[PDB]
Amino acid sequence: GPLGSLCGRVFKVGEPTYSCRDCAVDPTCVLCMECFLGSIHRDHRYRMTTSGGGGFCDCGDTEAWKEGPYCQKHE
Ligand SMILES: [Zn+2]
Ligand SMILES: [Zn+2]
Ligand SMILES: [Zn+2]
Repeated sequence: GPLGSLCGRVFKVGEPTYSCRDCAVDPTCVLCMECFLGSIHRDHRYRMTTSGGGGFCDCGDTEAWKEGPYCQKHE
């Protein structure tokens, strides 16, 4: 997987991405669905944006999230 990423996911065409409006630096900070659903951000105000192809999951990037950087799979 991409060097420097804990999750490793690169988004498929049509695959949902999740940015937490309450915690993300900006809308480019995203989680894949499995990371999002196992994260504290599932209860926050969020944005589901479908990837057009490409981009990558930011799970475990402690600079991307004001709180809750690791989902349960990546704890
Ligand atoms: Zn992920
Ligand atoms: Zn994760
Ligand atoms: Zn959040």
